[PDB]
Amino acid sequence: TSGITTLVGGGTGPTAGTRATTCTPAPIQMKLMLQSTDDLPLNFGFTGKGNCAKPDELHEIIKAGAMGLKLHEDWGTTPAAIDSCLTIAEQYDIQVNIHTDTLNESGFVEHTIAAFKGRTIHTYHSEGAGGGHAPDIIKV
Amino acid sequence: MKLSPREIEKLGLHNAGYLAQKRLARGLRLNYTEAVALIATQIMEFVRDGDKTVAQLMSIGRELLGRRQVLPAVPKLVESVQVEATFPDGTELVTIHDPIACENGNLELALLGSFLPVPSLDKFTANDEIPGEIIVVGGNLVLNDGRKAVILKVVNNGDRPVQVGSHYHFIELNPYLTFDRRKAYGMRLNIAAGNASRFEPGECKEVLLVSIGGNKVIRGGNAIADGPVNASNCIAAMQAVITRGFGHVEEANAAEGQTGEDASCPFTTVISREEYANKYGPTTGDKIRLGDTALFAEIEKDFAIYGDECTFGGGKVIRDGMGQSCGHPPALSLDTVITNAVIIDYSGIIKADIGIKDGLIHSIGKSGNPDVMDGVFQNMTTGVNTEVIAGEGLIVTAGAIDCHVHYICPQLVYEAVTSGITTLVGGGTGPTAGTRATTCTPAPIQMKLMLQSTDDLPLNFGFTGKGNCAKPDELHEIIKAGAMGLKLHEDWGTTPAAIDSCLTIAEQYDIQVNIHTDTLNESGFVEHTIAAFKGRTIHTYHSEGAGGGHAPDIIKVCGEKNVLPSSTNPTRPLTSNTIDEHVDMLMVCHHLDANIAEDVAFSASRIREATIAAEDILHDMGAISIISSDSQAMGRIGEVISRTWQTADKMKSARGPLQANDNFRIKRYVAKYTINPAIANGFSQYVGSVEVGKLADLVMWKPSFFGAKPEMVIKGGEVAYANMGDPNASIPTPEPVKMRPMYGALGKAGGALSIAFVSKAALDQRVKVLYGLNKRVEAVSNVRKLTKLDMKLNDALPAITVDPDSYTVTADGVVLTCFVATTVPLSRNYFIF
Amino acid sequence: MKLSPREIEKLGLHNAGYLAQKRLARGLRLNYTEAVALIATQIMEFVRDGDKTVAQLMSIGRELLGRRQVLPAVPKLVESVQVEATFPDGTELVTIHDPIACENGNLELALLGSFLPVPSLDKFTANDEIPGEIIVVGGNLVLNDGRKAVILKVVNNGDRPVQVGSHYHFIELNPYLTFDRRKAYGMRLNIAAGNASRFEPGECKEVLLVSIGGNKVIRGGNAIADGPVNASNCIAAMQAVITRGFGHVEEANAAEGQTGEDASCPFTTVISREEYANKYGPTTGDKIRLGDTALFAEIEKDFAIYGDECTFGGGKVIRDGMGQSCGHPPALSLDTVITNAVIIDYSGIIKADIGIKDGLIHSIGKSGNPDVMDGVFQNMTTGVNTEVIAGEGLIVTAGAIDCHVHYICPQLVYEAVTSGITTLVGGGTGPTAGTRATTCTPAPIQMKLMLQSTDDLPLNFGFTGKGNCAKPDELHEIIKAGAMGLKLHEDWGTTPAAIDSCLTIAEQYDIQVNIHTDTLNESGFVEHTIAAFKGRTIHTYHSEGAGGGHAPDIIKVCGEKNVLPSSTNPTRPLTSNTIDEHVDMLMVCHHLDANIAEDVAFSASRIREATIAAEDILHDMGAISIISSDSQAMGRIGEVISRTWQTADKMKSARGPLQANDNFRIKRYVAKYTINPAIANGFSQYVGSVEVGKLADLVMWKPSFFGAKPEMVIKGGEVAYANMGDPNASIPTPEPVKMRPMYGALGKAGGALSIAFVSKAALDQRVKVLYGLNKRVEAVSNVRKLTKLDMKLNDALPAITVDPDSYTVTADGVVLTCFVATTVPLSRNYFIF
Amino acid sequence: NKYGPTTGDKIRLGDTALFAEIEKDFAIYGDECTFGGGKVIRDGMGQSCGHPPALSLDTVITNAVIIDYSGIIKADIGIKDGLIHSIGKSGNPDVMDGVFQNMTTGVNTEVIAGEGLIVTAGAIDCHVHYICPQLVYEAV
Ligand code: NI
Ligand code: NI
Ligand code: NI
Ligand code: NI
Ligand code: NI
Repeated sequence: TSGITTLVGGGTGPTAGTRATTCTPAPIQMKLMLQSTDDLPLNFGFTGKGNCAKPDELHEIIKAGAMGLKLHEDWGTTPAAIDSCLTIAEQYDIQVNIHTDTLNESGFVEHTIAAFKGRTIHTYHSEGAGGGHAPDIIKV
Repeated sequence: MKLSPREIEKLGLHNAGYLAQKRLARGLRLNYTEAVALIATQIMEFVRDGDKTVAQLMSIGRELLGRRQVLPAVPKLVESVQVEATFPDGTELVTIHDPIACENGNLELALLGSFLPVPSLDKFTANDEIPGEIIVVGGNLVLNDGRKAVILKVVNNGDRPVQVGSHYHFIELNPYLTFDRRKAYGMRLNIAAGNASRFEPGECKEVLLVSIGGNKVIRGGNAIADGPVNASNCIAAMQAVITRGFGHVEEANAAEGQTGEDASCPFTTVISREEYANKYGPTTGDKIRLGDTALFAEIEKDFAIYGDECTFGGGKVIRDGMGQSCGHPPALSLDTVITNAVIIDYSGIIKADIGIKDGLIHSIGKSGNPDVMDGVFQNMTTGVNTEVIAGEGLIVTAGAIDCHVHYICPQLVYEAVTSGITTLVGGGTGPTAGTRATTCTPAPIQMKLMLQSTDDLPLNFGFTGKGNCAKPDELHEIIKAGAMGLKLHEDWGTTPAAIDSCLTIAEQYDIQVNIHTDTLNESGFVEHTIAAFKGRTIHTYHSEGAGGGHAPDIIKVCGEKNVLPSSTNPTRPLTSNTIDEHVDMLMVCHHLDANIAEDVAFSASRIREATIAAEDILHDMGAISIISSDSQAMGRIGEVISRTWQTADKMKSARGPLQANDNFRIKRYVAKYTINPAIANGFSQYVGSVEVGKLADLVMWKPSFFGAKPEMVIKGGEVAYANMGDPNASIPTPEPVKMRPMYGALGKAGGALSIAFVSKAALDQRVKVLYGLNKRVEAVSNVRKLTKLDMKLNDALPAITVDPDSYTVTADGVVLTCFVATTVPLSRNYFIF
Repeated sequence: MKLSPREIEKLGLHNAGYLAQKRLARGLRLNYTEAVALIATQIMEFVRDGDKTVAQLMSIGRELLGRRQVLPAVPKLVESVQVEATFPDGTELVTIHDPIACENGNLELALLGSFLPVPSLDKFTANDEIPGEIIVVGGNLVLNDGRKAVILKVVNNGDRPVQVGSHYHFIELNPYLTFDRRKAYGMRLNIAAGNASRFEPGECKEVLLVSIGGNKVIRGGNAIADGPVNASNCIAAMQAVITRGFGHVEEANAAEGQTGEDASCPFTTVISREEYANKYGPTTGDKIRLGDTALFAEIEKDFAIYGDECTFGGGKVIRDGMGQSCGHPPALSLDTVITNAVIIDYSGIIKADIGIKDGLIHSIGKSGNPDVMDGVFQNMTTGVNTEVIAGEGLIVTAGAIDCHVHYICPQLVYEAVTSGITTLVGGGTGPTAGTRATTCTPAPIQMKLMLQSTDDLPLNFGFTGKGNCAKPDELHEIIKAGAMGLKLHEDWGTTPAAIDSCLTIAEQYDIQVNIHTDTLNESGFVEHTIAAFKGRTIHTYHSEGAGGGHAPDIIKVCGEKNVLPSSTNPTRPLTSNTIDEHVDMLMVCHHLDANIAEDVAFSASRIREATIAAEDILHDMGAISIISSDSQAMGRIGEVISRTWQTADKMKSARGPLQANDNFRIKRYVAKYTINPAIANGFSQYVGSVEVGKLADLVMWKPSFFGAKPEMVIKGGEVAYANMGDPNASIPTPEPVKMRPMYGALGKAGGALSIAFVSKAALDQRVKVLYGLNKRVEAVSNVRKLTKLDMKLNDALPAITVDPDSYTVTADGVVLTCFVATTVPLSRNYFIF
Repeated sequence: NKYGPTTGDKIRLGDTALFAEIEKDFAIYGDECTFGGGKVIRDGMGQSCGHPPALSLDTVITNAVIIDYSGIIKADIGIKDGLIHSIGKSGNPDVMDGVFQNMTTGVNTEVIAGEGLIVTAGAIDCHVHYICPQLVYEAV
C-alpha cells in the first residue's frame, strides 16, 4: 500500500527470534513461509540464520530455499561465524547481511572487517543505531 | 501355457540361437551377438534334456564354437556366456568362461537339436588375424609416495580366517591378529587399492604398512583409535587395545622409513603398469582403441594419486571411515560418484572421478575421503549417502544430442536413448504426411500435445514450428505456444520472402532457424537464398544436400560465416552402397518413375557422388559442425553416434594426421553430436558436454563397444536406460541381455530427470504451468549472434565452388575427391541384423 | 505386413510350438506348457491349410500327442487346448478337449509342416506311473437339513422349454408351469446349489422343494410373493396368482415334512462327497496336494452350510433376490466376494467366502443373502453392487512379501507380481555397482526418485538406505528422506562401530536394520558382531552365509533371541547342482581366479555344503523365520514362493512329521514369505496374511499349479495381474495364455491400490505430499521390541556350534547332516525353459 | 523475574483465586536458555555447533511454565516437524551439563521465549455449531 512490491528478510511470525533478527531458521519454516506467502502479490526472499562457526547447517538452510543468510549479534556475530558464513556465501552465490557485534565482545570493527577478508557483504543499518560495533560501525 | 515373463524372454533368446544356428550351418563366421545367443540357447536345451549337470555344461560350453567358427574380434569380445535354465533340480546358473577355448569347436554339438545339417570345416572361411584394446606404456608405478612407512610381523591367533582390505585402519583389526598395535596406529596396508591380505588361522605374515593421508582422522572399525592421528589419541588407542584385549606384542626392532621415489626401498609397493590399467582403467599416456575403429584416444591428464583409487566392493576402498567419509557435513555428500572414468569430451580426454549432485555434474577430479586421503577437495566427498557407478575400465561421454528429429513414432525415442542419445530437437505430430516430410509441429495445439505426450520420457526435448511464412503473424503464435525453433522446409515453400520473414522473427525471439532449401531453384539458386539470410545466423540442415537443398551446390553454405552447418547421417561416410541406396530412397520419397526422363534428372541432380565425397572431407576439416539423424525421413535415429565415428575412422585412414594419437580428431568429432548441437539450438549451459554445472546426462561405454552399443544411460544423475539380462536371474548379466528402460524411465521419474525446451516468450507465459507439465521447462537463448566460429573444433570456413556440370567441389582451391570405402567399423561385429 | 497385435502374439505362440516340436523330435517327453504350445500351433497351421473344419480339428487335436509323448502329470494337467485362427470363413475357435486321448498319439502329424524328422516310438522314454489332487473323505452329504419340505407335481403347459435354478423362489416361476402355487410359497428346489431342473414342453416332473432360510423374505421374479413369508403375504400371493393367470392346481394330497438328518427320508437330497469337492472345492476333512510336491493340506474348518454355497452363473445361486440380496442398506454390500475359497495362511487352512470392501478384507465366513439363507452375518452380504471372483476349487493365499530386494531393473517387479509377490522391500537405484552389491538407495534424492518411479506400480514398496556409518549424521538424513529401514553391508563396511551406530539410530526411528556381515572377519568374528548388536533387534540377511557374512559360522545367529533371521532362495534347498553353481557364482561376483590359491580359499570358506545342509534343517525347525529372493544379486525374484515349497517338500520326505496331513509344516512355511516379512519390517497390520482389516492383496491358485504359477493377483481388492489368453478371442482362455498386467496396473490404478512404506519421521514431514505421490504412504512401526519369538511358527532358538575346519553345524547337541536331493518339484512340470 | 518461577514458587491464575505451584523444574541453575544480545543462545555457547544438523530443534520454547493435566512444571519445550519433540533442559551439549540429544538448540532453531509465561495445550471444543465462519476466528 505504500508502494513496495518486493520484500527480503527473515522470520517465522511474532517469535522472540524473528522480533530480533531477520532469520527464518529451520528448513521446515522456509517451506512454511514460502507456502504461507504464496498468494500474496509481492516478490519474496527469505534468509536463514548465518551465525555459525561450522558450515553444516548453513548448507541445509540454503538447500531448503533461503536466498541469503543473516548474521546477527543476538545469535552471535563473531569473526569465526562471519568467516564460516561468507565462505558458504562464496559457494552458493547468496548475499550475507550482517548486524555486527555491538558489544565489541570479540573484536572492534577493525576485527570484523578483517574477518570479511575482502568478500562481498551487505551491512545492515550501517550507521549503527539499529545495531553494530559501538561507536564506529559506520566505518564500513 | 501360463507363460511367466521369463519364459517369454527365453523363447526370444532361443529364437536368436536358432537364427545363429542357421547362419552357422551356412558356414558363416559368427559375430559376438551370434556366438552368445547360440551358446546360451544350447545350454538351455542341454538343461531341458536333463542329462547334464552345471559343472558339465561349464565345460561343454567352451567346446561348441571354436576360433574357426567366429570372426577375428569374437575371442576378445566374448569373455563369457551366462544363462539360467530349469534343471531337474530347479533353476541353476551356468557360466561358460572363455567359450572360444579351442580351434575347431564341435559343430555337431553346436547344432545338436536344431535338426540343421552339420557343415564341414572347409565350408567356413579361413581365419584372418582387438576392439577397445588398452595400449599400456611399459613400466611400473610406485604406490603411495612420500608417506611414513613401517613393516610389521602379524600373526593370526584366531581359529578362523581373517582378511584385511587395502584401506582398513590397521589398528582396528580383529582382536585375534597379534602385532605391534602402536606401530600400526595411523597405518593401513601398502597394497594395490581394493585388494586384501588373507591370514589363514595360525599364519604369520610380514606386512608393508603406509600412513593414511589427508587430515589423518580414523573413524569406524572397532572404535579403538577414534579421532585424528596424534600423540594424545595414540595413548588413548593403546589404553583401549589393553582394556579390550586386542592382540598386541611390541616389535621394538621394526623397520621404519617412508615410501621414497627411488629403486629397491623395502617399504614401497609397485604395480605393474599393464595391471594398473586392467584394475583401474588406463592412466596418463595410455591409449584406447575406440571400438573396432582405427582411432586411439590417449589419456591426457589423470587426477588419481596412485594408490588411493576409488573402488567399491567387499574389502575395497569405498567403506565407512576409509574411502567413504564419515563426519563431513551431510549436505555435501555426492549423490552419485562415477569412479575411475575415462572422459572423452570436446574439452579433453582425461581420467577422473565424476561427482553428481542434484541431477547435476558437481565436480570432476579425485574423489573420496579427506580424512584419509590427500587431494580430496570439499566438492568430491564420497559419503554414507553416495551411490557408486563403477567407471573403472569404461569410457564416459556426454549424452548425444540429435537436432534433426522427425517425431514420426514414439519408438524412434527408445531407439535414440538406447544408442546413447539423451536430447532430441526437431518437429512433428506423429506419422502424418507433414511430419514425414518436415521437422514441423505446426499448430499451437500440437505443441501443447507433443510436450504433454513426451512429458514422462527421460530425454530432453525441443519442438520446432513451421517457419515457412511470408508474414510473421502465425510465427509469433507458434513460438508463443512453445516452439523453441522454426523449420523452413521447401515442401512448405522455402522462398527468399519466407526466409527473410522467418529470420526477422528469429531476431525477435532468440530461437534458431533450421533450413532445408529450395532444391528446385524455383525462386533462386543458392546465392539468392544466401542473400536472403542477410548475414543472420541460420542452421542449415543436411548441408551436403542429398537430404535436400539447391541442386547441386547447397554445400557452398559451409563457407558462410553466419551459417551453422550440419549433416544428416545416411550419407556418412561415402561407402560402396551409398549412391545406389540414396537414389532409390529419393525415388521412393519423391514418388518418381525410373522410366521418365525428368524424374531421373531430378534425382541425379540431388544425389551426387562428388558432393558426398566432399562431405567426408569438410566433415574432417571441421567445415561441417554437427552430425544429426533425420530420423525416418532419410536418416537413422540409432546411428548418429556410430556414423560420426565411422566418418572419423575413414578419414583417419584416408587423410593426414590432424595434430602419436588421434586426440584432436576424436575431440573434433565428439563435438559434432554433443556440444555443437547444444550451442546451435541455445541450451549449451544445460547439456552437451561433461562439465561441472550441467545436467548429468552421461553415457557409459565399454571401449570394445564404443560408438556401437553403450552399457548404460544416465539421465539427470539417475540410470534411465541400460543393458539388462534375465530379470529372474541371480545376477543381471545372464541372457538375454538387451537395452531396457530403467527406474529413470518409470512413473514420474522421466520428468524429474529432464528438460523440455521452449522459447523465452512461451516461458514468460508459463506454458509449463498451462500445459500441466511435470518435466522441468527452460528457455533456449544466445542463438542470434552465433557464427561458424562458435562451433567447438569445427570453425573452418573454406571458399567453396561447385562445378554445375561435373558437380566437383573445390575448397580453398583444392579439388575434393575421396574414395568409396567398401566396409565400415561399428557394424558387422555388433549387430544381429 | 500391417501386423495387428494378435498376429504378433500368434507368431510367438507358433515359435513356442516349434520349440516344442524340436524337443519332441528329440524324443523328449513334453510337459504341460509344451503340450499346449505344440497343439495350438498345429491347430493354427491346419487352419492355414484350409482343408479342415472346426469339427475336424476338434477330433484331430486329440490324436497328436499321446500318453507316450508326455510326462506323467500332463494327462491330468491338460484338460484342453484352445486356439483361434483364420479359417477360409473367418476366425473360428477350436477347443480340443482331453488332448491326451490315446497311448501313441500320431507323431508324424504332430510334426507335420515343421519339416522335422519324425522320431520312432522307441526314442521316447518308458512311461512312469497327479498334482493338486483332491482326496475326498468317502460318503454323502445331506443338503439343507432341518427345513420344512414338500414334494409337488409340476407340469410344463407352455410350448417352449422352461428351466428353474436351485435358488429361484418357486412361487415366482413362469406362469405356464402348473402346480400347487400355495404349497410352493416360500419354497425353492432341494437340489445341489447352482443347478437346475429342465422342463421340456408338456413334461411332468415330481419336485423336491425345501424352505428358504434366514429372514425368509421373497424378492424379485414376477413379484407374485413380494415380502416376508407369513400367512398374510401368502393370501396376497394367491390373489396375484389367480388375477395374473399363473398356473395353479391344488394338490391337497402333497407329501409334507422336513429335511431330517436320517436315512431314506424322501424329502432329502444328498450329494456325493467326491462330487461336492468337484463342484464347490474341498470341505472339512478333505486334503489337497500342493502342486506336484508331496505336501497335503487338510481343510480344518468350513463355514459353508451345505446346500447354500455361493456360486455365480446362469441359473446359479448369486441372482437378484436369491443368493444376491435385495433391500439391505446399500453401503454394506461387499465390493467383491471371493466364493468357496480354500485359504492357506499361517493362521489356518480353511474353507470360506472372503468379502472385500474398500480395498480391504472385510470378512471371512459364509456369505450371501440374509433374506434367504441362514448364517449370513451383516458383514458378508452379496448385493447388487458386488463383484464375484469364483474361488470354487482354488486356493487363496496372501500376496507374498519379499524383503531382500535389489532394485536393479524395473523388470524384476513384473517378474515378482507375476509369481505371486505383492510387496517388495530392499534398496537400490537401478543397475549401478552399489545397487548390484547391496540393498541400498543411498541419497535422499534417490529415495525421492524411487518412490516417484514406482508410484504407478501395483505393489507395496519399501526402500532402505545405506546403514554403514560410524556417525549418525547422514543416517538421520536418509530416514527423514523416506527410507523405512537401513542396510548394513560389508561392501560399505560392516564393522562393530557401524553396527552400533546404525542400531542406535534404529532405536530412535523405529525402523528395521538388515545386515550382511563382515565375511572377512576383518574386524571381528561373528561373536564380535553379535556383541555389537547389544541385545537389539536386527534382521540378518541370508543367515546361512553363502550370500554373505562371517566365514564360516554366521549361521550361529539363528540362535540369538534378538536376531530375526532370513534365508535368500538360491541355496534352497540343498540339491545336486547347488554347490557347483554357487562356487562359480561367487567367483563371478567377486572377480576371482580359479587358478589363485587364496581366491579359491575365500570361496571354499564362503560356499559350504555343511552349512547349506544345516539351512534346510533350521528352516524346517523354524529356526530360520523368513525366505527372500536377493533379486539379481545372488537370488531369484520369481522363486521366493517355489523355493519355499521345494524346501518343505524335501524336508517332508527327509524328516519326521511335525504335528495324517501336512498342515503344521504348510503353515510354518507359508509364514516365511507372508506374515514374517511383514512383522520384521513393521507393517504387519496392513499386509502379510488373510485376515480381516488388512489389504486384500490376494493370490488365487490352482492346486495343480500351487507354488509354481498362480492364476490371478488381486491388489487392494482389484485384479492387478493374471493369466490371459488371446485378447481378440471369444473367451479369455485361448492361446497364448500368459501372465499380463490387468486393470489394476494401468494409469492411476496401481497407486490407488497400494502402499509406499516410509519411516514415521518422513511421514511427519509429509514426504507423500512433498514427493507428489499418488500411492498411499504409511509409516512402519513396532520393530524395536521384536525377538525371535515374535516370528509366527518360526521361533526356535537352538544352541548352534560350527566346527571351524569341518564346517559341521551342531544344533542343540545334534549334528546336522542332510542329503543332496537330485530333483525338485515345481520345476520340470511347469517351465518352458 | 528473569527466568519465570521455579520449584516451589506459585502463580496466581489471572485475577482468579487459583495458585499453581511449580512441581518440578528441569533447569540446572545458571544455564537457562535465554536468547538476546549478549545472551545464552549464541553460536558455540548455548546454540550448538557441530551436532548432526537433522536433530536441531525447529523451535524451542524457553523457560516455560507448563500447566497440563499431567503436571505443572518448568521446562524447555522442543518442537520438530510440527510435533512436540521433547520437554526438559535444552541447550548445547558441548558447553552445558544435562542436555539430551533430543533437546539441542542448533543453528536452525527458532526461539519462542516463554520465560515468565505459561504454556498450555490448545483448547478443544467438542460442542461446536458451524453457524458462521467467525465463530472460528473467535475460537483460535
Ligand atoms: Ni539489526
Ligand atoms: Ni530436409
Ligand atoms: Ni528432415
Ligand atoms: Ni547380502
Ligand atoms: Ni543382497
